Amino acid sequence: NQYYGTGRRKSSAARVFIKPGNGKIVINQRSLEQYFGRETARMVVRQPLELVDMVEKLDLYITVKGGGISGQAGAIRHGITRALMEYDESLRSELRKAGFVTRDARQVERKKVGLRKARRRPQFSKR
Amino acid sequence: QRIRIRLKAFDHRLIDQATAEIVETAKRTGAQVRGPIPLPTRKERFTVLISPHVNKDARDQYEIRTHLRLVDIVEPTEKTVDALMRLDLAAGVDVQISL
Amino acid sequence: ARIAGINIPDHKHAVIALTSIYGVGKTRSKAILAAAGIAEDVKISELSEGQIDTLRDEVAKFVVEGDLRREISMSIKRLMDLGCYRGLRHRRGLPVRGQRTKTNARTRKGPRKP
Amino acid sequence: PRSLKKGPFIDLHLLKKVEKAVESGDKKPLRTWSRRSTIFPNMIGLTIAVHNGRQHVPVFVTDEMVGHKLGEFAPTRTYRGH
Amino acid sequence: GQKVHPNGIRLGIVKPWNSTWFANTKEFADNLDSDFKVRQYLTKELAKASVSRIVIERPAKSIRVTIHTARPGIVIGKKGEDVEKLRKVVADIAGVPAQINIAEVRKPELDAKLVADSITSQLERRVMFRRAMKRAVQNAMRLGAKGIKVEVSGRLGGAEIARTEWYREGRVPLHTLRADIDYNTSEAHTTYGVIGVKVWIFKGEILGGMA
Amino acid sequence: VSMRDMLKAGVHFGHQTRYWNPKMKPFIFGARNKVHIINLEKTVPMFNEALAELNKIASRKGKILFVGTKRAASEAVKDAALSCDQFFVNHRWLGGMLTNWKTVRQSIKRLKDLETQSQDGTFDKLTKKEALMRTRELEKLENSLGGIKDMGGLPDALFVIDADHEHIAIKEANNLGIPVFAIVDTNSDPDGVDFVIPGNDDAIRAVTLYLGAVAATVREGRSQ
Amino acid sequence: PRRRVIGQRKILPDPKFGSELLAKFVNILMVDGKKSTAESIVYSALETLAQRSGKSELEAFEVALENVRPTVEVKSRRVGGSTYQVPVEVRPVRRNALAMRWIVEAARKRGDKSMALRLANELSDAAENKGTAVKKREDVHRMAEA
Amino acid sequence: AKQSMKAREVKRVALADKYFAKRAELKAIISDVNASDEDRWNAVLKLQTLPRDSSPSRQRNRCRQTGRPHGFLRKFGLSRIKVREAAMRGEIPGLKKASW
RNA sequence: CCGCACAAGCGGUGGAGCAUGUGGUUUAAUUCGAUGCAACGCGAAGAACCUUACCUGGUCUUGACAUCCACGGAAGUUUUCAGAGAUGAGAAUGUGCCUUCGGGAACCGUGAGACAGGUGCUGCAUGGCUGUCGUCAGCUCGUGUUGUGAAAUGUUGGGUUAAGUCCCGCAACGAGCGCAACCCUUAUCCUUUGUUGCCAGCGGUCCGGCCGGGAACUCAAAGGAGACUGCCAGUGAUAAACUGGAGGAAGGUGGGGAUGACGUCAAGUCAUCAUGGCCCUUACGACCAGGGCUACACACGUGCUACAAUGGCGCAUACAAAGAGAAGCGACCUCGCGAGAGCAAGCGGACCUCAUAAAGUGCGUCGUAGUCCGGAUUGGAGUCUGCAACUCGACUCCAUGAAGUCGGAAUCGCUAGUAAUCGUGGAUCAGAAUGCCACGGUGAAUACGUUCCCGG
Ligand SMILES: [Mg+2]
Ligand SMILES: [Mg+2]
Ligand SMILES: [Mg+2]
Ligand SMILES: [Mg+2]
Ligand SMILES: [Mg+2]
Ligand SMILES: [Mg+2]
Ligand SMILES: [Mg+2]
Ligand SMILES: [Mg+2]
Ligand SMILES: [Mg+2]
Ligand SMILES: [Mg+2]
Ligand SMILES: [Mg+2]
Ligand SMILES: [Zn+2]
Repeated sequence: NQYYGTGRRKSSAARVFIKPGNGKIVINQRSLEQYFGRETARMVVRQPLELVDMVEKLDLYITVKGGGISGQAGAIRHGITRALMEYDESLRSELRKAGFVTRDARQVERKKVGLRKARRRPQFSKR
Repeated sequence: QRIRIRLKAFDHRLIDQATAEIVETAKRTGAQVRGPIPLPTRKERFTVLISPHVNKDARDQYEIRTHLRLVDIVEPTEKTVDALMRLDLAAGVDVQISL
Repeated sequence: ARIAGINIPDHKHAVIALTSIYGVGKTRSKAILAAAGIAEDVKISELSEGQIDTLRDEVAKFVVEGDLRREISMSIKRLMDLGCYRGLRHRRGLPVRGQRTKTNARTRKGPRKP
Repeated sequence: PRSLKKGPFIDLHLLKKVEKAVESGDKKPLRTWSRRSTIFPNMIGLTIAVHNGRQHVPVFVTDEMVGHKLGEFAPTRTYRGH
Repeated sequence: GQKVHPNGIRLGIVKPWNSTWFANTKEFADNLDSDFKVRQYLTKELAKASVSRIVIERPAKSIRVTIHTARPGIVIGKKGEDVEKLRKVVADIAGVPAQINIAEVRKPELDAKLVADSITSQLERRVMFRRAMKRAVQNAMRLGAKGIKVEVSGRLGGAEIARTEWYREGRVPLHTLRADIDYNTSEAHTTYGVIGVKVWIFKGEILGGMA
Repeated sequence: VSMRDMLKAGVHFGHQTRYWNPKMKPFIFGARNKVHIINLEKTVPMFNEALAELNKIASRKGKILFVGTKRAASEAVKDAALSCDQFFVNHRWLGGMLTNWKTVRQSIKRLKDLETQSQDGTFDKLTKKEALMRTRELEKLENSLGGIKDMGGLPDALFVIDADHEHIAIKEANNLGIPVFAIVDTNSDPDGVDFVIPGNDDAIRAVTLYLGAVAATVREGRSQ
Repeated sequence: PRRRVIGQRKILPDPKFGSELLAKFVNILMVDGKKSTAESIVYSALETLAQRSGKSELEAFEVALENVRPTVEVKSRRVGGSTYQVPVEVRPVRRNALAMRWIVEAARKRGDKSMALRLANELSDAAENKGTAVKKREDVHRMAEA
Repeated sequence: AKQSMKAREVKRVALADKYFAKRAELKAIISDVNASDEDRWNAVLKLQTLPRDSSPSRQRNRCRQTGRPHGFLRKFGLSRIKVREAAMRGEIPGLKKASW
């Protein structure tokens, strides 16, 4: 029936709703392959299903907000995995050891004062 | 027909006693409350040169966070409007009633 | 072929070739081509007189090469001769639009000295 | 350049003195502090002193000077090299 | 090195503000300006009434101030007369209906304002700063503090050098955000000049948030 | 305790003839297999006369401190103290445990404060990691002062096992005038023990004999 | 790493052809976090390798890399009194990395109107074990044993 | 700074206030397209007759406590210092150290 | 023994052009301070006038600002003349309010001196504030013990930790300041409430979340819950701890903040302020105009943009966060090449607006050149702010197209969401960002290690 998983990435958030029956995938009412102008994104979004291999068995209506393309893809993969799990929970072990139930938290660091960036230092002339 | 109530304060605790009082008053008159609804609080940063005169290396950062709640009643009665106008709050808070 | 100007354009795209002529920049070059209704990547070659004539015409509508150089030199000259402030500066070969003579004005000042 | 919708700019007392000189025939090089005024065509073939910041220098106005401001002809700095 | 101002850091944590009025960017600056001025004036007035705190909360149609002091009757005179003239002068320095309130303190030795100003005064008697602050900390601790620390600075004893010093006792955790440290600063105007005094009183840690 | 009662437990056993102290010559029966043999003919009456004094002290409401830091015999000495409602030190004798009494009282107060605080509450107010750390601090204060939390003041009598190992304790006691009752092996210096029991101090069986006999006589002195 | 040795974070393999050594190579060629425009050129070079140098471009990579990946290294240090150009060995990952560096820079050495051409033809020459990357491997082995 | 400067700014404010409407309508007429461009001319002339203090550009924000133009905070109207004072003591309501 | 200390890494600086500071030089004046680390996009979060303290001149002397005294006028409003304005000189109108009528209040004008006034000097007279060592791991105390005592112990030994972190040893024991933790924020979940937010399933829909409707979710923000070496194994005194494993959104102080012990440096600041003392007072005080603070033989730091085909250019097209906004943001529409203009909705704002992110991607294009590179410089012409853009604003348009083809010695920065790149916003602010403080997009490489460098 309707299985939902929530994926978050550096800045993007995903809403993944799966229904058992196909492998078609739609994002914001667009189609993936055309939705993403880079193949690596298509890869990294297929990763979970490409791994559990039940690809053309249940189709996907995913939603995404914020962040750039990589953030989208990360949130997508995460959501997908968290939906697969809530849908079978036999693949829990699988996806975890695959490195998918991580919930990556690497986010950008705030710019700190006295620094040209978050961690970069001004080119001080020691001499 | 909506009686909308925006509350703006500086600490969430006070704004929350405010919302609680509001809704319990609404239930005195049994008005149709939508609850306290938390709205995005607003953040004010200020970086300032704490070091006096030439020193610029020292810097500080302060913030003002305006907490903001929204309540509404779709069904105003008299016992709504009067009592809600008989309502006192701590000076820390701010009310905006729209009809 | 000849554009009625001292310089000779190169066998590159017409807008670039027109830009080579003094007094004709990208805007004016494409605008002359638009008036002639000529395509873009055509170069100076592969284009008959039937177009070169038109081009020499539509550019003769403008002032290019030496005549423009005389006009700019006189505007700078008289401006010097007015004894105006910027006239002074142009007489001294220094920046005339308010830049640091304390430092890094070499583009106008030239090389460096002790 | 300021604009054109507002036209040029010049102090009124400049207009006063300049038209007085005009109607009155030639006068002395008249003293002025406002470098920021604009040179007008009527004011030609005459001269005028303008305070460069420490004194008012003389300048003999002519037509082509019109449009420029009075200040350009009073270099407020002194320099002859290092 | 330079510490951080201990009061400011615990604001909201365990330290309530000294001014509770809310406002908007429109009427903000002038509002706090009025508050500053009335603070200043009231300090001037009660300069002998041992005011420890003056908190100002501004309702939309009124202004309300509360004084933490220890000399209430001093401020009251007979039937809140001087109090009422104060109400007048503050209502008009605020241009808004006033409401004077006074919440005296019970352990004057157990604030940071009163003790510091007492120290300054005795310094103006040219009392031995040493024994003065000694008395101070003895009284505070004997009264029930968990720790006290005083510090005085600048041309001590009329000296021609600014040999500053500090004295400590008890326990004063100046990194534990759980702890109340009543910290107040004051000054004293010697003929020889100005000498600064800072006072911390640690009165145990607060458990349970701002409540 | 009868000479036969001691001998079966092995009270006569001692350290090597290589390792003995000069003042112990009167108490030494002789040597066998390069081993010092303690004389029970002296051991039994001295232990009995010490039991008399211990009974007297406990029969005038005396507080008794059993002292031994051997890793083998720590629990034996602790249980020995518990069997007679007394106080003990079964881990490392801290220097100035008796002479620096004021500091120990402050440490006792912290032990009591932590256990009382956990019962009262506010552990929930503390972070769970902090609450676990507070429990660890309470456990540390228990492993340090489990025996003397309820001693209240300086003890009235000391019982020491292997007086040479615990020499700081006896030096403190003598500095305070608190009497020392100690099992003294041949390698120990007997000057610090006012009622000296020369006997083995390592063997679990003889140590338990000493402790059980002392505790029986202490309960007897308490009963009246 | 004065207290503890840490290295580069473990990477994930390029999904385009399953190889992480591909992923590492592109992260070596990746300029300013511009993955796309980088991996484009590596894919463009490997595809044309896969034809002009026999199939299995994923294997053309190593038939060049083995030709470049040095064996001896020079790690100068004053454990003997001063700077000492001592020849030592490194684990396979280090020589792999040095090979990838040496080819990616050798690529930057040529231009030829496009980066695809540079990288492709130079990886071909390295597969041939002739050129500059392989040659600067020969030279580093030369100076070392000298 | 000098009380002269504080009073100077104060007077500048009080002045430029009273001529608000006049400056307003005058600039209106001037900017106004379709004006006679004579009426615009003498209009700008009349404009400049007003005191130079009338311009808002002359007004420079100053600390209301220490008369300091630099480091001004439009939100509080203080210098970049006295703000810290009334902050660490807790007079600026709801203000506190920011560490996000 | 530590440390981006080096090594190993990447990317720079030093070369060019420009921005910006500083020094020198010049000036009538280029106001003042800041001076190795730890001054030199520093005070200043924003010098056209203003600001501004500098110069030139024009001026005033109880005075621009304050109290007190008189004495006279309501207060004001309106306007003219002279001046560059300060200013004078006027000319009109108003002449108002409490008063128990005597006055007051209210302001303003003249005098009266008390006096006000000083960005005048002394940070070696000070306060306050701040930097610096250094978030360095220390600092010491009670008590005890040893010694006649000056003292010492603790605090040392073995370990171990980011750590005086912790165990063990240990005549010490304990504490307290530190460290840690309590705080902020970020990573999971749950609970609560769901409009302006949201749309899984819902009927209509113009097909736009749009809308009757849904409250699930995404969010929003309050509460909670979670990670502890808790578990397993292996190490090590078995101890501390350590290595690995599990589980887990998270694992070994999760990430980042805030937080700065003593004390050092007569560090810095008397031009924020406060203040000792001194020094000026018809002037070192006060006012206005213009000028200067922007000067150029120079030298030095800091930065920006570049030298190109991972590129430039045309076309097309996707994804952000964080903000701010009412003498404000300003849409829409129309005009204008554009900067903009007109018109004028909307919004004190999950609503309205600023505002469509850029790199990306797709296609074409350019062929290695001083180029379709680079854009300084100069011309021309406009715009907008503002009294006013000459000195000395920003910007648009046209034209012009320098030097530069990766930069010696030397030197700098960083261990990951970092570096490096790409844009967005804010402060200050009429206007004026390559500076500053923020936010995101994309997103690396290296670490054998401690020999050396440097500091501890
Ligand atoms: Mg301004
Ligand atoms: Mg100085
Ligand atoms: Mg000075
Ligand atoms: Mg000094
Ligand atoms: Mg001037
Ligand atoms: Mg300057
Ligand atoms: Mg620089
Ligand atoms: Mg281009
Ligand atoms: Mg090139
Ligand atoms: Mg900067
Ligand atoms: Mg970023
Ligand atoms: Zn023994």
